[PDB]
Amino acid sequence: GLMQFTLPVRLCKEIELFHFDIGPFENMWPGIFVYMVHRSCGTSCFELEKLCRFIMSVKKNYRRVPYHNWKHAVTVAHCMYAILQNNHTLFTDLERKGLLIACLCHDLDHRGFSNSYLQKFDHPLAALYSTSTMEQHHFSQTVSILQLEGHNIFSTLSSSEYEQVLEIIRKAIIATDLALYFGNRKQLEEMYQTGSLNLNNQSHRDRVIGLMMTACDLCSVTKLWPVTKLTANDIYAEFWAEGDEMKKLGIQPIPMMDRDKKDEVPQGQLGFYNAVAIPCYTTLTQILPPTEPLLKACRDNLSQWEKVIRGEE
Ligand SMILES: CN(C)C(=O)c1cnn(C)c1C(=O)Nc1ccn2cc(-c3cccc(F)c3)nc2n1
Ligand SMILES: [Mg+2]
Ligand SMILES: [Zn+2]
Repeated sequence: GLMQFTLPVRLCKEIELFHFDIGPFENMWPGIFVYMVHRSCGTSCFELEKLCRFIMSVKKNYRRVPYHNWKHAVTVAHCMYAILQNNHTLFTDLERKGLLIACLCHDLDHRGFSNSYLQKFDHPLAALYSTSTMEQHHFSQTVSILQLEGHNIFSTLSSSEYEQVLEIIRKAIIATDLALYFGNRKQLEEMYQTGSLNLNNQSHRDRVIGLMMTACDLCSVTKLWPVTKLTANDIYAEFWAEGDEMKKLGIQPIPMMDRDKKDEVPQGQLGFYNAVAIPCYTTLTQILPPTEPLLKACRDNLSQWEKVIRGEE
């Protein structure tokens, strides 16, 4: 009740900024998350003991992979916290409850492999879930952990509020399938440009929450350049391991997954910023103007990748 989390001064100030890095002290990440829920949602949103038990079982269900790990979960949750805190009045009580949880859970039990690799390998998950294979798994793992004894952080919601928050979580997690982002952003672009975008329309809110999820999930590209550049190393460590696994199935991998083509990374990121990242943060800033610092940081990083290509670093 009277028990607040507090962070050291530098973290207390910098955690409010979009470009905050959660740091290398793994043991501080649970407290950072609880801090964010308490300011985002309230000290009454969750029972502390259940929330702490939930966080620790979520952590145990992330694997020791280079990029899709517990540090990514907490990093994606912080980007959502910064969006929510910069857009105080736009979101419901249930949305603030659901979205930080959705971000912490969004890659539960990730193995470091794409949906395509699972399908090419003929993994059992690819027979259970024919599209958004890993994302349906992540939602399945979230419900599993919510059903463990002492882990129902939503216990005080009515039946219909509980059903609504699990549906916010399910859609938010499915929306992190990047295959779905291209069409979602295009529809949001048309709706904003023709002035049909309506935040009282639930299917429009679902789209805007979806785009928030892509924006949070890709948030490596919105950090300060030394963070962006070092995170890219972990991202490619996974891509290249998947490429090795493609070659063991007798399949030439795409260039981004082939370690033999490491020298073209700079030109690859450049393509990714122009095709995905810039469009994403551009359309998010049109809908939610106070997210502009994500777009500005993305543009700063694109210019750094252009500098790498020119041999200026
Ligand atoms: C930074 N960030 C978030 C990510 O990179 C990120 C996070 N998840 N996903 C899925 C991505 C993603 O799609 N990134 C990409 C996309 C296309 N690419 C093409 C190349 C490439 C091409 C030729 C040679 C070469 F070496 C690399 N590199 C790429 N990286
Ligand atoms: Mg994912
Ligand atoms: Zn993710």
